[PDB]
Amino acid sequence: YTPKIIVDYIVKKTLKNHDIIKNPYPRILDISCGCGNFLLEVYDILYDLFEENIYELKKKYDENYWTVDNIHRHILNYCIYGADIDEKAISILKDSLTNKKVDESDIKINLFCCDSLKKKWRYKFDYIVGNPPYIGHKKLEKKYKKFLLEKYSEVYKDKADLYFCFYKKIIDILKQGGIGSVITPRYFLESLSGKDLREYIKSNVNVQEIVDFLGANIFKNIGVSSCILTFDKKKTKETYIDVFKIKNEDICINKFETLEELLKSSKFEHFNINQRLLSDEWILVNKDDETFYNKIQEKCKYSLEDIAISFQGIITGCDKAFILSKDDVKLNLVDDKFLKCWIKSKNINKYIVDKSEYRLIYSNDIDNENTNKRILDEIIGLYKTKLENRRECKSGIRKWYELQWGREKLFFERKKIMYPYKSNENRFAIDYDNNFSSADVYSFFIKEEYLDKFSYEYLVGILNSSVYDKYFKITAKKMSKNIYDYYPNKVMKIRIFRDNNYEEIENLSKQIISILLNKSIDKGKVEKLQIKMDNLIMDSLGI
DNA sequence: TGGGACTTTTTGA
DNA sequence: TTCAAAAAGTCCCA
Ligand SMILES: Cc1cc(Nc2cc(C[NH+](C)C)cc(NC(=O)c3cccc(Nc4ccnc5ccccc45)c3)c2)nc(N)n1
Repeated sequence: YTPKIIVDYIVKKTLKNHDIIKNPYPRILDISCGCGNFLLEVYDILYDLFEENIYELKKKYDENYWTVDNIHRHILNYCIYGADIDEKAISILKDSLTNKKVDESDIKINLFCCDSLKKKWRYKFDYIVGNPPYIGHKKLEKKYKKFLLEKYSEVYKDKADLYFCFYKKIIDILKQGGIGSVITPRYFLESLSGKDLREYIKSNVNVQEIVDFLGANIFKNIGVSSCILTFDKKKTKETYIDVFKIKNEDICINKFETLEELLKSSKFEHFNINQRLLSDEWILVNKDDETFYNKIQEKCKYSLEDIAISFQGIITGCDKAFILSKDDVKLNLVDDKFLKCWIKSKNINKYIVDKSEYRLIYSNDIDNENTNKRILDEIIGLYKTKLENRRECKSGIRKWYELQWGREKLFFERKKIMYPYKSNENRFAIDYDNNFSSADVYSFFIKEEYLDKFSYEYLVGILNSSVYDKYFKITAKKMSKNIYDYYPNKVMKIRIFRDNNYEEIENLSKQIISILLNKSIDKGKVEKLQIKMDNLIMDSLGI
């Protein structure tokens, strides 16, 4: 169930400026009403609007039809439309709507118990509101997913979520000049799976306002990051979008009387976006952050993709069969040529990597089972059956004892830069011990021809600075509260520079690394050094 | 006595 | 053949 404040906000957002005199026959649709949270509020608003202008309607239109007693019949016969796939919810909503008046004649309530995606809608609607389903994300049957692919190929493709299709339907059955307002998961704004949906929305309807709650738990005891979308098909010219992005992601929804109070408060920030200038990723930032990003973009000649080679870590397919504690006695059974140092994301800090506490048995270098039978029977064979269920093992590409994705050793066994894929801040570290890692850590190394221009020390100096932390967080995807996704498709697009401040920045980075490396270390001075480096970086970027 | 925070490996391309 | 994106379940403290 949607929170009541959100429902009231959406309903008012649509119907507040409706001219009931000009069009006393509005069609308002709840595609997924459930118990009818939106439709009851729509009924109340419509009843108040009609009673407020009942005598004007009587004077202009038929004098007998427009009476206060007839408002209930008119609303239930011509105005409210609801759809659902649950018959019990439909019956409950019908009973509530009938009891809103409190049997002389028959009142036909326009309620449909059907699949909204597969229904042949007879007419479009002036207003559409509600909350599309999200409980069923990947639980669709094979036939249903095939139908979605065949009939909704423009917004739904493989990894797309169900509610994407709903968006298309809401756009398709919206009357020209009508208004739609829904609360949905916010993931389609930034996820690569929703590029088709974003383009479909941008090229058809005018978006008016986006409420981005980010990681705030809008739905109690439900872990979905929600957003509110309002749009119209009116003949606007400029079509600027109000954006209300939350600031404090730990606020409580119930602690406010209305959503307007929360939006106008300091817990939210507002800025305008030109819809014509939207990219595919829908970067939504204020003017100051936009100027910061543009300055950094124009100042930097190179990007990480231009001067570096990036790769994902080892994917064994069964970590228990190949990862052991360095203290484990079974490592005495494995030749040290097959053992590689193994690190996790927690082992990666700024500028350096913690000492590896684990060893990976790089079984791809085991040639035959006869010579190393002890390794294959006493260590790796413990999970042989599970290792046999891997896709490449079943297809015959990889042997049962080999790593599913062992990548290339020579990529890992070199001086490189490693970073976690999900972190609250920029943590880029120079690896000095040829560490191997799982997919939770990404790595990259400088290209050979750019080694004279860029050094690992300078790269980790600029990347770990607060300047580049802000620069990356501007465009980075926020997967959860206080957690950003650090993936190559975003990390490698970071732009880097080099100028007269290069040598001093590199020296400061070297000092920080040297302090962090020694045993008798106090963090201390490092912070001071960092501050100085940041100054230079700002001096280099004109910020 | 509830209540959400995290890392391994599946899989499309 | 192999990359990399994203999907996917258990568990402990006040
Ligand atoms: C908070 C808390 C907690 C606990 N515990 C535990 C914990 C953990 C970790 N850390 C510490 C937190 C874990 C556990 N398990 C299991 O199985 C595991 C293991 C490993 C890994 C994993 N991963 C996964 C899976 C699936 N899916 C997903 C999704 C997203 C992400 C991730 C993921 C899991 C338990 N307890 C309480 N009380 N609380």
